[PDB]
Amino acid sequence: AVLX
Amino acid sequence: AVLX
Amino acid sequence: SGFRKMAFPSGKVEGCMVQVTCGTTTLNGLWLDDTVYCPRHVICTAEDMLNPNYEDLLIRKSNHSFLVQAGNVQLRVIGHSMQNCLLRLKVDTSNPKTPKYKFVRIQPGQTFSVLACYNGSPSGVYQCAMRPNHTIKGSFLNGSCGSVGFNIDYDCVSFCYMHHMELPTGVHAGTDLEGKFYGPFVDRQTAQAAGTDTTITLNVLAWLYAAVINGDRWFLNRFTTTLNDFNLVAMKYNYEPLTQDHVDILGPLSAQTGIAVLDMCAALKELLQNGMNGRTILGSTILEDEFTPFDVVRQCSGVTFQ
Amino acid sequence: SGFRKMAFPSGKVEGCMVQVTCGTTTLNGLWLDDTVYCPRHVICTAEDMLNPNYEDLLIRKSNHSFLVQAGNVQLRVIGHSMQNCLLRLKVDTSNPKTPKYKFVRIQPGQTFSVLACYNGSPSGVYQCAMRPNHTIKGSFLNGSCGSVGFNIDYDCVSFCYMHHMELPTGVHAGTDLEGKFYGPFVDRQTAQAAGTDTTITLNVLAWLYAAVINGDRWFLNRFTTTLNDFNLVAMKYNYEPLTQDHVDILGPLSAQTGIAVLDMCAALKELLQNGMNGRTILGSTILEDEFTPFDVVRQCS
Repeated sequence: AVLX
Repeated sequence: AVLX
Repeated sequence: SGFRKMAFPSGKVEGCMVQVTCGTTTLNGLWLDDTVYCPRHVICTAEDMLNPNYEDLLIRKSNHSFLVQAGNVQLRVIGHSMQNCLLRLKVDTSNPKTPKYKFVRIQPGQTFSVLACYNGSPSGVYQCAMRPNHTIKGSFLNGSCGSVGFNIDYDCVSFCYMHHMELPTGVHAGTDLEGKFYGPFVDRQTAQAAGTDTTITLNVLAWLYAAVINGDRWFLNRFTTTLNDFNLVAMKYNYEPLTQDHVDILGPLSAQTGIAVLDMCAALKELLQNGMNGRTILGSTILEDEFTPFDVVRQCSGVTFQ
Repeated sequence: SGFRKMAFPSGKVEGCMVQVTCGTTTLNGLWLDDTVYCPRHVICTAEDMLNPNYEDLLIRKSNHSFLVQAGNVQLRVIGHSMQNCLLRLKVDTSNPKTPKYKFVRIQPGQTFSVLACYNGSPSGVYQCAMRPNHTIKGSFLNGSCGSVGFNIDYDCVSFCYMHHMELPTGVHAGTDLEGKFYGPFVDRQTAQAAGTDTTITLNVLAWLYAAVINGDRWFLNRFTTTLNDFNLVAMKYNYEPLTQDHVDILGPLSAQTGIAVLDMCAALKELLQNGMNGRTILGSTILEDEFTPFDVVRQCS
């Protein structure tokens, strides 16, 4: 997961 | 042609 | 004529977007009255994000450590608290551009507009749908977090989405404006992934009514079907099972066209089993699933917003 | 990531929208400072519309025959005059929400956002492109005239389009903000029809670059082509001939992706010869030509  |  | 997917006019929401910064981290916030809402993951850095104690990190944070930028003006934060996955910063100025609004948790399959932002500055707006699998096939780059999704009904802005993250497959996950996620996702950098997704039958049907409304009706037939039989075909093709409740939601469109949902299911069943051959629908080669029953009304009726 | 047909935030345009009535005819108008722009045919009854003489219709009007409204509120028209196919009405008060702006004539193939409006009220916003035959494939209902197309470069609005009419095929024609029509159409109801249209080759390649940047790569291949051999094929499939200028433009996207432009052309060549074989690109099962190279770069960075 990537926290944009 | 229908001038809208 | 012509039929396009349209976003709502974004002005009312544009005047709520600000920029929120904590050390190295900048993202967007939503400014309504004297409160700014943003993803609580703003209080994080490179490593942190993996697994952090938000309750704990937040406790070190002071108000002065939040830099809140609206235009050229720093808003002075005078309070902060956490609410599920959101941070609520209280500011000394009530946003003079605050529209009439409400917070809504929308259901899967439903649509809304997205105002994409970076550094507090809107870049674009598009229309999308909450997928059956609780993600949105959006378009976000880095810095987009805190960007929001919404609907409008007259003068009232209905906030329903805030961006938090991108998943392995390049799709997107976020919260309602209460900080509760859509789907089972969590705001940390772990190994979560979208479940398999399906096609939104309700919307395909709405879209077929829309075609018919605009005089596109070659695909109709003199036959009908059971709810059950339709589901046996739909589900072969990866369609959400249709329910009686979905049938009723199409009621208005079925009434307007005088075509029974089950009569239209029959038509849709044939589209799936045979394809379109050579033709198009609303000038499209594929069956569109991102128009809800209400979008079709709104649009085929020239509905505007004060 | 992801890739969407994306429009510009429309707020700056929203606060310029007004209503303009002359008799029983109401349409939209664009209000900047002390002036309101709208299609000059607000003055025509549909009756006049088969063969209108606009000098004759205009000379017979007073400033006070124009009912201009900002929402519920009338603006006193203190001046009128005609510019090509536009009406420019002076009003007694300035629009304070007026943004930094300019008037621009765009080239076919380019894109812009349209803020569809009825009776001066924003309804929806959508991104679209100027077809090569100068029509727009739009979603305009009866009364959308006066709605505008625009782009936004920073804080500055570049207005490039105002809506005037629907054609027999169901596409739409209009003018720049100086009233000059896009294409060979006129504000009158005769049997004009849209010329032959082509696919915007330059945009298709950009879109393929977008798919590539986004982890889609199945359509790529080992071959390459010359400009000429590409055009010899593409033109059978109804595509705009591609020029070196167009190649150059694709420069930055070639560098980013590391796929050489002519190579991407070879890819497109096969796609045209062999369809997509069920497969999809950025979700689509057809080749989208409504993204300029510049759009791709802003959305994909």
